[PDB]
Amino acid sequence: ALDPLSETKCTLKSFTVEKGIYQTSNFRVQPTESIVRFPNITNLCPFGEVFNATRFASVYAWNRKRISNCVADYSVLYNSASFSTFKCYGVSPTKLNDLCFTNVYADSFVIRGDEVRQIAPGQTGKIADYNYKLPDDFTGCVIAWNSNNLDSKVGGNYNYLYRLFRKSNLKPFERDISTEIYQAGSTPCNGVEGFNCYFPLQSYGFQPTNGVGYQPYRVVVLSFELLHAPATVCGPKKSTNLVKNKCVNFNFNGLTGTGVLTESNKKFLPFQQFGRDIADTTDAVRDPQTLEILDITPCSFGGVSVITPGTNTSNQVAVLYQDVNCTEVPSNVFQTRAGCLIGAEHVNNSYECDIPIGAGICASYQT
Amino acid sequence: QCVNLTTRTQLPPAYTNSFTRGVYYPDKVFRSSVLHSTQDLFLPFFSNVTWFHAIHKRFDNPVLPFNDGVYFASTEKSNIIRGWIFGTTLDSKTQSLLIVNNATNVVIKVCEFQFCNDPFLGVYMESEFRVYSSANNCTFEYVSQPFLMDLNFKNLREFVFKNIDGYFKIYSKHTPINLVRDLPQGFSALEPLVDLPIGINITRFQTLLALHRSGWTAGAAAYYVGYLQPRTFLLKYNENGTITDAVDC
Amino acid sequence: GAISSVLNDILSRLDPPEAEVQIDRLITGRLQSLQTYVTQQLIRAAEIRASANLAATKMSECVLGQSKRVDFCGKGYHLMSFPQSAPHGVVFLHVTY
Amino acid sequence: GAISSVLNDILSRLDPPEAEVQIDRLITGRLQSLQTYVTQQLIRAAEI
Amino acid sequence: QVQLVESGGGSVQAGGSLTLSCVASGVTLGRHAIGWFRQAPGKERERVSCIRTFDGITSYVESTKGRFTISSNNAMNTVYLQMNSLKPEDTAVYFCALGVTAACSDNPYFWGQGTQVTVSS
Amino acid sequence: QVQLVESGGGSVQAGGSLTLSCVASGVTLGRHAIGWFRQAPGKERERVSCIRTFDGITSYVESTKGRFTISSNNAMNTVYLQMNSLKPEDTAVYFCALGVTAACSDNPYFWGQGTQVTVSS
Ligand SMILES: *[C@@H]1O[C@H](CO)[C@@H](O[C@@H]2O[C@H](CO)[C@@H](O)[C@H](O)[C@H]2NC(C)=O)[C@H](O)[C@H]1NC(C)=O
Ligand SMILES: *[C@@H]1O[C@H](CO)[C@@H](O)[C@H](O)[C@H]1NC(C)=O
Ligand SMILES: *[C@@H]1O[C@H](CO)[C@@H](O)[C@H](O)[C@H]1NC(C)=O
Ligand SMILES: *[C@@H]1O[C@H](CO)[C@@H](O)[C@H](O)[C@H]1NC(C)=O
Ligand SMILES: *[C@@H]1O[C@H](CO)[C@@H](O)[C@H](O)[C@H]1NC(C)=O
Ligand SMILES: *[C@@H]1O[C@H](CO)[C@@H](O)[C@H](O)[C@H]1NC(C)=O
Ligand SMILES: *[C@@H]1O[C@H](CO)[C@@H](O)[C@H](O)[C@H]1NC(C)=O
Ligand SMILES: *[C@@H]1O[C@H](CO)[C@@H](O)[C@H](O)[C@H]1NC(C)=O
Ligand SMILES: *[C@@H]1O[C@H](CO)[C@@H](O)[C@H](O)[C@H]1NC(C)=O
Ligand SMILES: *[C@@H]1O[C@H](CO)[C@@H](O)[C@H](O)[C@H]1NC(C)=O
Ligand SMILES: *[C@@H]1O[C@H](CO)[C@@H](O)[C@H](O)[C@H]1NC(C)=O
Repeated sequence: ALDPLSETKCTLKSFTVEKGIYQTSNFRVQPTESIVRFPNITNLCPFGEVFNATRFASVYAWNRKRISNCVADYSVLYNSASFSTFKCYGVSPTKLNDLCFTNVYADSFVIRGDEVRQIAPGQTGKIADYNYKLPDDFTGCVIAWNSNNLDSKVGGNYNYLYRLFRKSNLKPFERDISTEIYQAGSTPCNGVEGFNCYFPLQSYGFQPTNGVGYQPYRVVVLSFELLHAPATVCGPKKSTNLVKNKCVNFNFNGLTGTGVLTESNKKFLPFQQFGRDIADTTDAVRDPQTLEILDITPCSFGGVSVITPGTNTSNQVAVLYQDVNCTEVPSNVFQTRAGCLIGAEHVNNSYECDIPIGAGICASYQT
Repeated sequence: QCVNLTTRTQLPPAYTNSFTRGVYYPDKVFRSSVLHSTQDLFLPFFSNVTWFHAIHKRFDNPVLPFNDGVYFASTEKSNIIRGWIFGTTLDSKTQSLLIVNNATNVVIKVCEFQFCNDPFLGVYMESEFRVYSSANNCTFEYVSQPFLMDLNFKNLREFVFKNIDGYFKIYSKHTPINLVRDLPQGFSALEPLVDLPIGINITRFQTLLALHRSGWTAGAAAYYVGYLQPRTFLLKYNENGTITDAVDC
Repeated sequence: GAISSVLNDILSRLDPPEAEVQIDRLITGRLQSLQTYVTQQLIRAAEIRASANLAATKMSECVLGQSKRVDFCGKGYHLMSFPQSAPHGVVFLHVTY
Repeated sequence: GAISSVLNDILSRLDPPEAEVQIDRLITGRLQSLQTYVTQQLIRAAEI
Repeated sequence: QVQLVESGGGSVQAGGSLTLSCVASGVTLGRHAIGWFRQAPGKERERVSCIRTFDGITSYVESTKGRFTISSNNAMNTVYLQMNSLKPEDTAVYFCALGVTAACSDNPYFWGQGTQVTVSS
Repeated sequence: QVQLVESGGGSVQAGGSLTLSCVASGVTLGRHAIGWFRQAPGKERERVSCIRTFDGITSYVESTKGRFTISSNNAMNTVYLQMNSLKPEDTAVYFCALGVTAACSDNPYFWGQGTQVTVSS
C-alpha cells in the first residue's frame, strides 16, 4: 500500500517488474454523505391500539388491522421487556426501524403456551392447523407476551374459543369462522348434531392458576407486505436535504443506492415512482418531498493500471485511471480517451509504441 | 324505495371483437424506448367481449361473474353508466363494494348492502339513489375526484378491475371516438387510477345505470365486459414513457 | 434461490448470520453466470483470432502479392486486392480476371 | 446429494417445502452436467 | 372412540372433603357438557352436577348446592368434583357423564366406569 | 409499567393458616425488596413483613414474628406470605409492597391492589 510500484510488485508477486502496463486495483469514488428522502407523515401508527387493546379476539377468529400511511416505531416495542417472544422471520428485529413496508397486517389473538411455537411458518398442531396458519414464505414478526394478569377471570374464562375440528387444513393467512357441524365418518350429520358429529367450536376456560404452558398468551403477528407498491409504512428517520451532482448514498422510500443524483429531463407519468434501463437497473427516482425526477448515475469507477519501465530501468511509474475524468481522481495530469494519466509528461512528438496505454496513446521512458 | 323493473325484451348475448384493447401499465416503473415482457392478467387480444345494451324499453344490467379480472369499456354520450357493484353474494350476508360517481365526486364504500334485485339510479336531475335498502355495519370508505367525466358516442371509457392479494386495483382511460357502433381498432394504455386495500372475496359483479323519467327510458349507452387471463405481453415503451404498442405472446 | 436479487435489500433486512446464507446463494449464482460469460468469450475470442489470422494471411498473400491459390482471393484468376477498414474488421476488394 | 435421482419419486414422496431442497440439489447437478456438455460441444464445434 | 377414566373418592368422614377427577380420551373438553351422576342405595339415576365446557357455567341440584363444586379444565381434558360438608346420604357410586351437546340439560349418552364415595357419620 | 397482582387470603379461623401470593409484571424480582403491609380497622399503615430479593433476607415486626413467614421465589416473580397461628387482631387488608431500592427499610413506592384477611376467634 506504499506506492503504485509496490501495488504492481504485490499484484505480480515479484520483486522485479518487467516493462509494461499492469492493472493493480480498481479506483472507486466514495460517497461524501448519506441523504434520506422519506415521506413527511407525522401520524404515528396505531401500534398502541393493537398491542394493549381492551379485548383481543379468539384464535379461530383472529382480528386483522391494516397499518398504512403512518410513521412506524418498532424500537419502542423491542425496548419494552413485557414481550416474551419477538420472533422475526425474513426481517432482522434490530433492522425493522430502517425498513419501509408497502403494508402491515397486525393479527391479534389469545392462545396457550404449548402452541406459541405453532404460530411460525411450516409448523403443525391444533391451533396451527385449524385456527391460524402462516405461509412458508411469511415475512414478519410474531410478538407474544404472558398477560394472565388480566387474561383469566377467577373460576375459568371461557370467552376465547378455538376450532379443534375442521374439514381441511387452514390455507395460509385464511380465517374460517364457520360453525357447520362436522361429519367425522360413517354417520352422516345431515346438518344436525349427534355421536361422531363433532362440533368445530371449542372453549379455552383458562384458570388463573394453570401451568405456564396452559396459561393465556396475547399474540400480535405483524406481516410486512413488500410488493412493488409504494412504501407507506416508513420508519421515523429524519429526511435530510437533497444533494445533487455529488456521489452520495441515498434512500428514497426504502430504495437505497449509491450514485450521483442529477436533475432529470425524464417526465414520469404522475403515477410513476421509479425508472429502469434496458437491463432493469434503477435509472431515475422521484423525490418524495417535492415531485422532482432525478437521474441516478453510478459513482465513477474503473481499473487502475501502472505504466512502468522495468525495475532494471527506473522506479518511476505513471498511473492510468481507466475511463475516469481528471476531476474524480483525488506533477503532470493528462486526460486521454483511455482515462486519466498521472506522472507521465505529454510530448507532442510521435514515436513507435513502447507501452500501449489506449486510443492511439503509448508511453515510454526517455531523455 | 327498492323497485322491480323487468321490461327489457331480452335477446341472446351479443359479442364483439377487442382489437388489441385492454392493456394497462402493469407497474409504477417509468420505462423509455424498451420492449418489456410482463406476465400479468391482461385481456387477450382479439377475444370475445360481451355487449350489453341500454337503449329505448331495453335495459341490460345482469349480475355478471367477476373472474380473475374484468375489462369494462362503455361507449356513451348521455353519461348513463354511473357506478359498479362487487361482492360474493350482494345480499348483505357478505361484505360488498360500491363505486358511484356524483358530479365532481366519487363514493367508494365497502359495506354490507341489502342490494335490490335491480339496483340503479334515477334522473328526471339526479332524482333517485335506489341501489340498497340498507347499508349496514360499514367498513373501509373512500372519496376522491370523479372516475369518469366529459373532459354518435363522443367518449369511450375503459376500466380494468383486478382483485389481487390485498388490493382492488382500478385502471382507467378516456378516449374521444368518432365511431358509434363498436370498439376501435386502435391502441390505448390504461393508466392506473386507484389501488384500494379492500381484500374481499370478489366473484360477483353488477353494473349501475341511470334511468330517465315502469314509465322509464334509458338512452344510448353501450358497455362491453371482457374477462382477463394470465398472459405474457411484450409492451413497447416509447422514448416518452407511453406504451404505444403491445404483443400478445 | 435467495429471498431477493438485490444484495443491498438483504443486508438492510437481515442479521449477518441469516444474511450470510442468502449472500452465499447470490455469490454462487453470480459466480456461475460470470464463469459462463468468460468461457463463452474465450471460445468467441478463439473464433475471432482464427478470423483475424485468415485476414492477416489474406493481407500478406492477396494485397502484398498475387495469389495462385484458387478462390483464396475470390472468383476467378486473382489480379490484385485492396484493403478497406471496417468496424472491427477488414474488407478486401478482390480484382480478378 | 438428493434422496433420489428420479424427480417424480421425490414429488410423490415429499411435501413441497421438503421436496424443494431435493429438487434444488437435482437442478444444480443437472444444470452443471448440461453446462459441461454445452461447453465441450462448443470446443468440439470449433475443432470441426 | 371416547374413554372417561375416573379417579378419586373412597371412604371419608361426614363433613369431610374429597376430589373426583375424570379425564376424557378420544374427545376434547371445550364444548361437550361434562358432569357427575350418582347412585345411592335403593335410589334411581339422579344428577349431582354438570359443567358446560363451552362456557364454564355450572349446574347443581338442591342436595349438592354449595357442598359440591364442579370445575372443568378443558386444557388438560379434566373435570373435578370436590365434595365438602359430606353427609351419610351422599354414600353413592359417582359416574362421569358426557354429551354430544353443549347443554347440561340434555341427558348424557357418554358414561365413565364409576367411583364409590362412602360417607361415614 | 409494573403490576402487582395478588391472590389468596379470605376468611379463616383464629390459629389457622393462609397463603398470600403476589406476582410482579413489568419488573423482575431479584433486587427490589418486596413485602406485605396491612390495614386493621381504625389503624394506620404498618409493616407486616418484607424480603430482600437481592439477598433473600427477611424482616418482620413483633406482631408477625414466627406466626407469619415471607418467602420470595424471584424465578417465578412470586412472593408468598404464610399466616400461621392467626388471631382476630390480624383482620386486615394486606397490600403487596415493592421498592426501587434493595433495602426493606426504604418505604415501598410500588403498591398492589390488596387482599382482605379475616380471622374468626
Ligand atoms: C369465496 O366465496 C366462494 C363462494 O361464493 C367460495 O367458494 C366455495 O369454496 C368451498 C370450498 O372452499 C366449496 O365447497 C364451495 O362449493 C365453493 N362455493 C361455490 C359457490 O363454488 C370461496 O371459497 C370463497 N373464497 C375464500 C378465500 O374463502
Ligand atoms: C400501552 O398503551 C399505551 C397508550 O399509549 C402506550 O403508551 C404503551 O406503549 C402501550 N404498551 C405496550 C406494551 O405497547
Ligand atoms: C412534505 O412537505 C412538502 C413541503 O414542505 C409538501 O409539499 C408535501 O405535501 C409534504 N408531504 C406530504 C405527504 O404531505
Ligand atoms: C537488471 O538488474 C540486475 C541487478 O540484479 C543486473 O544484474 C542486470 O544486469 C540488469 N539487467 C539489465 C538488462 O539492465
Ligand atoms: C471532465 O469534466 C469537465 C467538467 O467537470 C468537462 O468539461 C470535461 O468535458 C470532462 N471530460 C471528460 C473526458 O469527461
Ligand atoms: C503541442 O504544440 C501545440 C502548438 O501547436 C501546443 O498548443 C501544445 O500545448 C503542445 N503540446 C504539448 C504537450 O506541449
Ligand atoms: C321484487 O323485489 C323483491 C325485493 O325483495 C324480490 O325479492 C323479488 O324477487 C322481486 N321480484 C321479481 C319478479 O324479480
Ligand atoms: C365468440 O366470437 C365468435 C366470433 O368470432 C362468435 O361467432 C361466437 O358466437 C362468440 N362466442 C362466445 C361464447 O363469445
Ligand atoms: C354527491 O356528492 C356528495 C358529496 O357532497 C356525496 O355525499 C354523495 O354521495 C354524492 N352522490 C349523491 C347521489 O348525492
Ligand atoms: C355487522 O357486522 C358485525 C360484525 O362485527 C355483526 O356483529 C353484525 O351482526 C352485522 N350486522 C348485522 C345486521 O348482522
Ligand atoms: C414526447 O413527449 C411530448 C410531450 O412533451 C409528446 O408531444 C410526444 O408525443 C412524445 N413522443 C412520442 C413519440 O409520443
